[PDB]
Amino acid sequence: SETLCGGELVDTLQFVCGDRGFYFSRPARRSRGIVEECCFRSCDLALLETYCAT
Amino acid sequence: PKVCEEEKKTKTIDSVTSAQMLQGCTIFKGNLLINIRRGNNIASELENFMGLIEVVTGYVKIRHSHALVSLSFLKNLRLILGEEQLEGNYSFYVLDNQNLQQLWDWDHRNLTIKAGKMYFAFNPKLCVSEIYRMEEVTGTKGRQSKGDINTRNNGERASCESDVLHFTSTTTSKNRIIITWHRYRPPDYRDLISFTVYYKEAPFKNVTEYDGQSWNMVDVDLPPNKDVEPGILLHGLKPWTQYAVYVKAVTLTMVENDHIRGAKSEILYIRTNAPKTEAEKQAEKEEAEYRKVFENFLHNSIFVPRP
Amino acid sequence: EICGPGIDIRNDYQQLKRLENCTVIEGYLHILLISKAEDYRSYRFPKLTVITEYLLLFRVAGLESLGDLFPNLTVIRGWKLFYNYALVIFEMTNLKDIGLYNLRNITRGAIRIEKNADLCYLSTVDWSLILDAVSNNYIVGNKPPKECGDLCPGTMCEKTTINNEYNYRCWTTNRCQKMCPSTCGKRACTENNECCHPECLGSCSAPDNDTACVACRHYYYAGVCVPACPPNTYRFEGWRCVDRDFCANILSFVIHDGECMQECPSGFIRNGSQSMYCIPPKVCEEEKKTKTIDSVTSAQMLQGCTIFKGNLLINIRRGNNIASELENFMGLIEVVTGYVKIRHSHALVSLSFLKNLRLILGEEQLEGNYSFYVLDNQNLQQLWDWDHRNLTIKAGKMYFAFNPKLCVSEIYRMEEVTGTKGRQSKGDINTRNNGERAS
Ligand SMILES: *[C@@H]1O[C@H](CO)[C@@H](O)[C@H](O)[C@H]1NC(C)=O
Ligand SMILES: *[C@@H]1O[C@H](CO)[C@@H](O)[C@H](O)[C@H]1NC(C)=O
Ligand SMILES: *[C@@H]1O[C@H](CO)[C@@H](O)[C@H](O)[C@H]1NC(C)=O
Ligand SMILES: *[C@@H]1O[C@H](CO)[C@@H](O)[C@H](O)[C@H]1NC(C)=O
Repeated sequence: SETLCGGELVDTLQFVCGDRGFYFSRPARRSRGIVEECCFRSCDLALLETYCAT
Repeated sequence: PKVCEEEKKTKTIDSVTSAQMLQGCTIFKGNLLINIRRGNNIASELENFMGLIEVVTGYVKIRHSHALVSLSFLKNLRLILGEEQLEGNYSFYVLDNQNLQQLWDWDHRNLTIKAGKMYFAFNPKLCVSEIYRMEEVTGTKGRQSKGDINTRNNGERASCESDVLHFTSTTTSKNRIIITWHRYRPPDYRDLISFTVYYKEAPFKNVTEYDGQSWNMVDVDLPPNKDVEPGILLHGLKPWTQYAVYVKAVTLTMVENDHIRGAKSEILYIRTNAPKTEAEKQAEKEEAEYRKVFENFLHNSIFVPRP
Repeated sequence: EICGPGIDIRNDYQQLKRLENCTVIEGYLHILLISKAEDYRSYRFPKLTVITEYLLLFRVAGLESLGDLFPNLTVIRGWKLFYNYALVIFEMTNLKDIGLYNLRNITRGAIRIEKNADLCYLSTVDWSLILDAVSNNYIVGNKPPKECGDLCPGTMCEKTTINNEYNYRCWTTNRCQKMCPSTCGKRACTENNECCHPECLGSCSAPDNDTACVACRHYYYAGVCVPACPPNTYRFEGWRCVDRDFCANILSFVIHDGECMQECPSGFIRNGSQSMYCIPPKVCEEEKKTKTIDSVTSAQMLQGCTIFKGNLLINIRRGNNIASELENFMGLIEVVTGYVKIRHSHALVSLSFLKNLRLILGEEQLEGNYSFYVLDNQNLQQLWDWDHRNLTIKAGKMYFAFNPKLCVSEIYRMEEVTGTKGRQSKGDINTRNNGERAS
């Protein structure tokens, strides 16, 4: 997949993160958007575990 | 054929009524101007009053002529003679033509320019990739140089390369057509907002999109099941008759310009067996224009990666 | 409890028990991605009554109605916003109806309620009673109009000219839009609709006792709503008054003009003689080269920046009066050191709000070396460049295109006061599309 952006982005994210759940912390933090990282630019389907808790 | 001499060095044409005098002129020993601001169906009648015009001894100028998407009404043209090569020594000149989509320059017809180069500016919808063909076919292959035909505004908003839609399946009756096409995924699936389907009665194949708009327009929306490739019912068509059909994708030509791709079918001809609205340009666009960006913001904000 | 600094809730309903003690949230609330959809009606939070910032719900796939969660949620002050919106309710794939039936004021932002697959009871509730400026609301794409059959019981309910309708108003099939009669005028009211103290916002446990308010239409202090903070008490986080015992003991602060604040504003600075002294510049940072601006949320990040050492983009598709806020955040910007660009900003009539902008240094440029650029601004009738006020471009070209309502004489007058003729073609500042339809 070259790019992913909409509902299918939150679906593929829920699929990869599964039941571990998403990480979140207060912006306290960097101003770089996942969408620029994976919809405009060519996305990496192995990165999107990096958003999940561990 | 008949030669015409006209009293001005240049006959301006402002209207059908002023073209009317040239009706049945074939060889026009003068310059021409076209300055056609507004008016209905005009191109259909200008082919009658001028389409036989094939040899222009002067220059030819077109200006402000926002009425004209297509030059197809100058059917046959063969010669422009350069006897009045302009400043820069130009003999064909089109300027500020804020709707010009298509020259006559097409597989069916060649041209000759005897002398005097070509000029183009502020033609926002005439793709800069189209004219490269026209200047070669006209024989002026390398006479022009960079600034003589600017690249900046000409065709600046035009969809100058389109993906191809495939007709997947077709069906017909003695008065109906049903037709389908592959699920066009644009690169970012929100970018598509709808499909437009055009059809017209076209008993001979010598047809193009730009035939004046005589194209019946149909608006059809992608069914929300992403497993269904789209299709339409076309109904109440003439029996025992050929119809022509083609499809253009509707896409948000913003954010990325030419990386918003645009898509078009080839033309399809069908023999049958023996409404439009004004504002939907925006009033639909609005509801993806101002929803896609909010989604992109929400996704940028809500997710944050671990270290 | 006065919870904070802000609540982000995701993954599971079982984390939601963190709300069991909160009654005011000094921050946003997020409820996100609760994909299990299962626990549903195991949870309640009647303690909660005011949210000082926006509320975001996203894909909470299990939930029928928020009135099961937040029956009393009475004010959403909106002191921060989420893309102009103070409430967002998005892709609630099972949400039938809002509830929130006690909700009685939204004190700043608009609403965006969108895509909700099953949401009845949209706009059968007078948003002009609950908030000003209904024209900023954006209710779109939900369950389409004819499919619901929105009702109140017996419909026998509280009513109004719902816009140019005349109808019963209904939060949900069980509950009217509980409303305080016009006899109250500007006042709120208690149960039995008796009009309360003019510092109450929303309901009130007893009539016209200042202690009785639920929430305060100006400030809260020591259990009483008050129109302004007492002597020696500082306004904090836009709803409560505090003293040095708090503001000194917020984790890494300063005090100024009776605000308690994270830093001294423009024209004031730390004096180390004592850390309270914001003694009489302010620089915004960068990380993207392109600090795009699109909403009050992205503009609020500039609030009181004097020197913006980056490049702007402006993109304001919608928003009836947003310039009134953008002046408040951005009008203090005297310098942009990069380029500037404007795009598709169909809401702007004028740059007037860029109040004190002096300079555009063009340290960084567009392709084509444009240090300023203006495209497709279908309503920008006016530049802020009235000759009273200077604007100096210290390098590089201008560009202008497709500004249909902007008279060329105006952009030429700018060419005069910027003195900047010797840098552009016919195209870059053309008549042939800029102002072509200007009245
Ligand atoms: C196309 O073919 C038809 C023959 O059916 C002919 O009458 C017509 O002149 C041709 N050209 C155009 C432009 O239709
Ligand atoms: C709520 O407050 C009570 C009383 O102090 C305490 O026992 C309980 O643990 C608190 N729970 C949470 C989640 O804060
Ligand atoms: C909400 O409260 C604010 C307080 O400033 C007020 O301006 C606004 O008009 C109120 N709206 C309603 C509907 O009470
Ligand atoms: C245009 O911008 C680039 C980068 O700032 C600069 O190096 C160049 O000298 C400028 N002038 C041109 C390209 O004429």
